[PDB]
Amino acid sequence: SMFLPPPECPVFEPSWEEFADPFAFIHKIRPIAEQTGICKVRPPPDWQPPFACDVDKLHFTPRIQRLNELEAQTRVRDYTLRTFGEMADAFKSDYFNMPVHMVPTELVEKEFWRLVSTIEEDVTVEYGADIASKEFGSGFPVRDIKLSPEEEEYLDSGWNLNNMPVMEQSVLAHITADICGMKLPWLYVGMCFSSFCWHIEDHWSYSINYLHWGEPKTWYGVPGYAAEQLENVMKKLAPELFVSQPDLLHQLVTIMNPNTLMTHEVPVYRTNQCAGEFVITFPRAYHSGFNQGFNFAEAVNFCTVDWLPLGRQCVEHYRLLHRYCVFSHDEMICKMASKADVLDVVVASTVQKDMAIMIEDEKALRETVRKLGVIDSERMDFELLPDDERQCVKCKTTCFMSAISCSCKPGLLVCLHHVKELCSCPPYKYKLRYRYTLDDLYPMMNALKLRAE
Ligand SMILES: O=C(Nc1cccnc1)c1cc(Cl)sc1Cl
Ligand SMILES: [Cl-]
Ligand SMILES: [Mn+2]
Ligand SMILES: [Zn+2]
Ligand SMILES: [Zn+2]
Repeated sequence: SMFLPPPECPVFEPSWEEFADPFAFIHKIRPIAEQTGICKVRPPPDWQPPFACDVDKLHFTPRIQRLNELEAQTRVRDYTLRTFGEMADAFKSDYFNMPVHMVPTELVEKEFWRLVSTIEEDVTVEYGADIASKEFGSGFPVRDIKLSPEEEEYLDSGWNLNNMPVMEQSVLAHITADICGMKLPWLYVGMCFSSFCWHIEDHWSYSINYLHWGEPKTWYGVPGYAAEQLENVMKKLAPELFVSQPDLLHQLVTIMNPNTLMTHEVPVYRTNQCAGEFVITFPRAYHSGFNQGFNFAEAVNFCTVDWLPLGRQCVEHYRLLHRYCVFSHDEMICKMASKADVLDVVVASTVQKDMAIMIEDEKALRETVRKLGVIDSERMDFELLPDDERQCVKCKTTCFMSAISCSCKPGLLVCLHHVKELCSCPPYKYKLRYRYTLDDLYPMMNALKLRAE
């Protein structure tokens, strides 16, 4: 009646040995956690990174939030950490006429789902969300200022989240394209009821989130295999969130009761994440939640070799939906291949397999456009073009392997799936622009094969 909480998600407490290597561990729990979409990770007891900072010297600009179920929010007037905290604590304490630590988590959860479902209640809250900058930086230790020998052990940790993008079992590593939103950590300052709507990460990547201090964060999560069920359910009840958007800052997202999803047979899991705990989201796992009170978290995207085939499927899916890519997947594969001699050996074996599918798809597409009568061709270094200058006019995919142009419409490109969509000139006026000949590609792949023995 009213709110029936979803079953709890898996919890992991690894030993110092298991905990040593982030990617080994995440690869270990993967067959479990991928069935529930999210999971929680408790570090060893002696693992306490030193959060330290001035609550007075760090300023930020707050975002405002209305709390209404099925109402649309867009994915992406000054507070210090101290003045925000004073506001958040007063708010929660006045809402319940209790001292903040005495409000049971069970009750804030029930209350949250009641107030978003009621039209008479116009509750608004505020929060902070921004990538790490100089005006406001990471909660983890970084290099600059001299550091105490404890901050040193934590400085190179796998679980320091400034380090995780740029390690070498991460594939998003050697991307030289700037994808700052997706390589740098984000900082979140929460208060009671401030929330995050149902979403999946760009390019179906993993994410990892650490709560530094404060009151808990409540999460809901759906496993990757149920993603499309969840999307069907959400199209019936809020079809406005699915009207296609002019870009990627304008993706529409919403709050929705997990009981609604459970009624339509979507599996959902919950957890409360407390200070010093990690939550991990797996590829294409939908998730949402809200904060129990004043707190501070930090989070980052990342991609393992596991993910590479889903990254290809996802870019394919983006094309069907005509939505924008954050980076070119093919451009990343080729960049890694061009660094094949310094690649980790299991990485090189996995890239080579994805490159083989890439090449074979590209062969077929080029034969198809040839039989359409496109005859002229010229090499072109796509990676030098700004992204907005190389998106398919039809499906908006970011071009890298190849594209069709026409002197008729200078500057415009279509990918090889949308040759019919550039203009009305006969196909002999068109030109095939291409990064690599088939003959350049096979030696790139061979170098990968050698590296992997
Ligand atoms: O909170 C946010 N995102 C989030 C948080 C935790 C897990 N996944 C996603 C977020 C980012 C914005 Cl920009 S406005 C909000 Cl709200
Ligand atoms: Cl409301
Ligand atoms: Mn997220
Ligand atoms: Zn296209
Ligand atoms: Zn033309």
